[PDB]
Amino acid sequence: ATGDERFYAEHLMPTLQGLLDPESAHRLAVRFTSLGLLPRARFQDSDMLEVRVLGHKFRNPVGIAAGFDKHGEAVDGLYKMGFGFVEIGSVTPKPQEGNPRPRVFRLPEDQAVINRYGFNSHGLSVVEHRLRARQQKQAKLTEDGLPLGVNLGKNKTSVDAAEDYAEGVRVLGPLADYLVVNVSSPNTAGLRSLQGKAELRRLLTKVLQERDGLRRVHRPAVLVKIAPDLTSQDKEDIASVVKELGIDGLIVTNTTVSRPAGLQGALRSETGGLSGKPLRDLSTQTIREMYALTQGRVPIIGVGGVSSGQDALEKIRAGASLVQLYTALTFWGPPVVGKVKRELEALLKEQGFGGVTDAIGADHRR
Ligand SMILES: Cc1cc2nc3c(=O)[nH]c(=O)nc-3n(C[C@H](O)[C@H](O)[C@H](O)COP(=O)(O)O)c2cc1C
Ligand SMILES: Cc1cc(NC(=O)c2c(O)nn3ccccc23)c(C(C)C)cc1Oc1ccncc1
Ligand SMILES: O=C(O)c1cc(=O)[nH]c(=O)[nH]1
Repeated sequence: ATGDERFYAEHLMPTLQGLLDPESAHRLAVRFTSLGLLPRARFQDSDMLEVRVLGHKFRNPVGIAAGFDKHGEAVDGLYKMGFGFVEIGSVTPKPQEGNPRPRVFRLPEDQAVINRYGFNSHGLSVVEHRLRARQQKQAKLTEDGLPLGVNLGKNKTSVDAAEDYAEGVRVLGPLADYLVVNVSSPNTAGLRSLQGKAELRRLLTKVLQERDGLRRVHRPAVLVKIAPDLTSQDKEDIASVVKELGIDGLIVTNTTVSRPAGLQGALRSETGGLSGKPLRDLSTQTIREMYALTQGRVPIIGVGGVSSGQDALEKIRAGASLVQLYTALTFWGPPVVGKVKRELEALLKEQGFGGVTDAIGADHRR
């Protein structure tokens, strides 16, 4: 309800965030979500929100982005809050602790977060066993239109980046509906340089060879997640490699190392990736560019600063088939998920679209 949204947004979450620093709050949220405990959200998804892409049906196009459930501990609880799909990770091959604390910062006056977690990860083996313990349950959820994505990273000290990603394909590929090759974290030395043309072609050739070697019912789609901070040359190169190799999709975008003019939060000059509202339109414009460079033929998951139905529809009209959110959940709590879906349905009807599918890329056809 708007009453439930208001209680969370004006009383419960402001109070808890005043008592808990963001990393402690994040850990408590994941732990609590994993317990189930809470009933499924009220909103009932209508037919016009269904999307068929990446070889799967999505009951609604609003997902939880990577980095909230880094280790696969709260998947079922996230479906209960109404997300149409869940992405876990990033997961590294070996366990690692990430950067020293403090490493997460809130910018309440900007509705933004800065983080430098550094790929803290339980590692592939632990996550593999966690997902195996619910693998058949996930198979039924996927069949019912609730797919699962797994986001892969690399270890800090690894010498061969491509072998780190290949290991992730072999270990978690068989448990995923789609895999994400995350070459865009700002918080690992040298990672984003994997976005260049030659490095990217060789890396993605190896990743796709590994994927194709899996048995057919265990063969996921493969997407690449890119930064919002790329040059025009970088974007044309990514688009060329994606089409050359047959990559299945793109996730647009990760956090930004830029600091837009106008930020007010005291913590705006901390090192790390910036998320939330100051990222929104930079991400939407990157979606627009990548859709055009790929001729509308490559599915895009749009992410960055989504907290309303209007935010979601703007990314869909720019070229996204699905959207994700994270930072808005940390400020407004679970009710934001139903709010986005309710507003999106109303806007689709007001703008004369028969459903989400009809609106994908519509800005490009004006
Ligand atoms: C605290 C935090 C941790 C994140 N960790 C990851 C990660 O491990 N892997 C990844 O691909 N993206 C990660 N992200 C990026 C989000 O998936 C998303 O791309 C970005 O935050 C923009 O969406 P938002 O504005 O709705 O938060 C993280 C973001 C935040 C805020
Ligand atoms: C959904 C949610 C999230 C959060 N908090 C965070 O996840 C959080 C934060 O506050 N800052 N932050 C910065 C970077 C990354 C994450 C975060 C909290 C805190 C305030 C306790 C409560 C939540 O309510 C729930 C959870 C589970 N079941 C029902 C209701
Ligand atoms: O530090 C991380 O783990 C991290 C942060 C972020 O914003 N994006 C990402 O891919 N990783």
